[PDB]
Amino acid sequence: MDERDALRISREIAGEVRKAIASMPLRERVKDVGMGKDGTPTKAADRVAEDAALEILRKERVTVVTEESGVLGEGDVFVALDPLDGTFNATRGIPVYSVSLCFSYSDKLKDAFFGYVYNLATGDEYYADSSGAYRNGERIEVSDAEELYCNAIIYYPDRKFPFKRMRIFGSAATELCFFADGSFDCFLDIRPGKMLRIYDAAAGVFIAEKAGGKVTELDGESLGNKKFDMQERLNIVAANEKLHPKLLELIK
Amino acid sequence: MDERDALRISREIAGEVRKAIASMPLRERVKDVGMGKDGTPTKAADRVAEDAALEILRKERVTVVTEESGVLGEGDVFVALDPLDGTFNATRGIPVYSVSLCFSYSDKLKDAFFGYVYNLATGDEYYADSSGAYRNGERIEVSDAEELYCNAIIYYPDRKFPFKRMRIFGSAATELCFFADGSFDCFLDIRPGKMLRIYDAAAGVFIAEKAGGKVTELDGESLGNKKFDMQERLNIVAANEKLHPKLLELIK
Ligand SMILES: N[C@@H](CCC(=O)O)C(=O)O
Ligand SMILES: N[C@@H](CCC(=O)O)C(=O)O
Ligand SMILES: N[C@@H](CCC(=O)O)C(=O)O
Ligand SMILES: N[C@@H](CCC(=O)O)C(=O)O
Ligand SMILES: N[C@@H](CCC(=O)O)C(=O)O
Ligand SMILES: N[C@@H](CCC(=O)O)C(=O)O
Ligand SMILES: N[C@@H](CCC(=O)O)C(=O)O
Ligand SMILES: N[C@@H](CCC(=O)O)C(=O)O
Ligand SMILES: [Mg+2]
Ligand SMILES: [Mg+2]
Ligand SMILES: [Mg+2]
Ligand SMILES: [Mg+2]
Repeated sequence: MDERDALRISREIAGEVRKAIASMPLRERVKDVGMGKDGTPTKAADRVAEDAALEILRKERVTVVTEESGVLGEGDVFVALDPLDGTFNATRGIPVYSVSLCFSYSDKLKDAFFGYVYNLATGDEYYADSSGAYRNGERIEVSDAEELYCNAIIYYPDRKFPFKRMRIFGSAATELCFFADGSFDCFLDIRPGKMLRIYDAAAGVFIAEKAGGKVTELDGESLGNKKFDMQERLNIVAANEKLHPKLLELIK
Repeated sequence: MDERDALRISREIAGEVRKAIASMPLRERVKDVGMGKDGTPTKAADRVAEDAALEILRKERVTVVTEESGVLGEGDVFVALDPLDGTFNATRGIPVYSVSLCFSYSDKLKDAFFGYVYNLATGDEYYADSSGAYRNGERIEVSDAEELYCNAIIYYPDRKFPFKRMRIFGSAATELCFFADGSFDCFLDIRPGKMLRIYDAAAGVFIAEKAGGKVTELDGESLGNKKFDMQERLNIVAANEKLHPKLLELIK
């Protein structure tokens, strides 16, 4: 499988997940239907999105790591799949939720070759491959803001901060793309518990890096050894290379 | 003018503003075109939204208080208008931005008779009149959550808080409606500077109250005497009756 295959597969998944979610009324979406392998409830919306995505991925030689059903398959290409990132928004009809896919040539983030995030409510498509990062077919890149007085997505502000704006939209995959395309100057997830899972973050991280972003753990450490399994957890500090070290200093 | 008139006028305005914004590419939207009477830049998106709204409002016997052009007209019905609440989102193609209208029989919030917030990106329509609060023609009411461990919209978290989720979408008018319909359990704007202006908040406040919400200033004081002018500023604490006093204690 190469990056062109992955783009084709991701688009087919986006089309099916979008159709499955769009037809589901909110009351239906909101219902709990089971306990996910991640340890949080699976909503009906999560289940139909995942079934639609897995029906396509099952035909490929992959090992899938996905929120509700866990680790499936034995293939050599690993796929971190979030079939519905921003479930809370989706169940409320708040239009910021996405299907997220990151393809890697091993079970580690450093071997990623493709990242894809599709906003299921707006139809915005973000992806990245060896040729760069894209939003709806157009090349994107992170902003060049150098000052802490900037536009930040941050989980969570717990002290007085110097940002021009702080936002929290409820969908890390999409928000990492908001950072990738320069809509926001940085993305931080500095929650002490380390809450992000590999499938929440992997595609956005890859897309943001291809867009020129520096993206690391809390202390500036590489994300390369983050594993595609259910146990993996991440904090994230993401910004252009000039702003990034100022952020690291700020959160100390 | 009564609440039936206000609904008709608001829908006509929503239709025109929506069409004006939808046809405007993001690069165009993001351009500064002037200094607003509120003291912040008017974006091209703000100007076309306002021109479209004012063209309809000029035919009514109203005094309009609006962000970009300030106080206009001499009519006895006061209208707090935000042509485009969530301009930052609109210029980035983030689908949470609205036109907001609150009609009052005096220049004070306590005399409001109609509130209307229309999401310009999704077409969601919220309004409230003497018959209650509505989302897309269906009656709504605030949630019944009693615990601080709840889903909160908050400007801004600056300390450790006990919430289940914290969100900040960048559109107070819309977010107050997210609270009105029970999507979130509370809405707080506790920024020390007191940043909200009357046209940002008035419609969402009115809609949230008609939906059963208790909505007050920072110390529990009534919002009834808030003025429809450019100088007015607001902090907001909004929740159902049971949760509201716990929030007041929490932020002390
Ligand atoms: N296949 C998806 C999206 C693909 C694309 O963004 O071109 C759809 O038709 O909804
Ligand atoms: N995304 C919202 C509606 C907004 C839209 O699709 O334009 C929903 O949950 O359906
Ligand atoms: N805007 C998407 C559809 C999104 C949805 O229906 O939820 C498209 O072009 O197909
Ligand atoms: N003109 C706006 C843009 C906001 C921004 O890009 O941070 C301002 O700077 O207030
Ligand atoms: N605001 C009206 C119609 C406006 C429009 O369709 O653009 C409504 O939602 O019923
Ligand atoms: N809000 C995005 C698109 C979202 C949607 O179409 O639902 C925009 O400004 O155009
Ligand atoms: N979907 C909305 C339009 C949203 C937009 O044009 O931004 C409607 O019913 O007209
Ligand atoms: N089952 C979800 C629902 C979200 C909510 O109501 O806060 C949870 O408790 O996490
Ligand atoms: Mg789950
Ligand atoms: Mg998910
Ligand atoms: Mg302005
Ligand atoms: Mg405005």
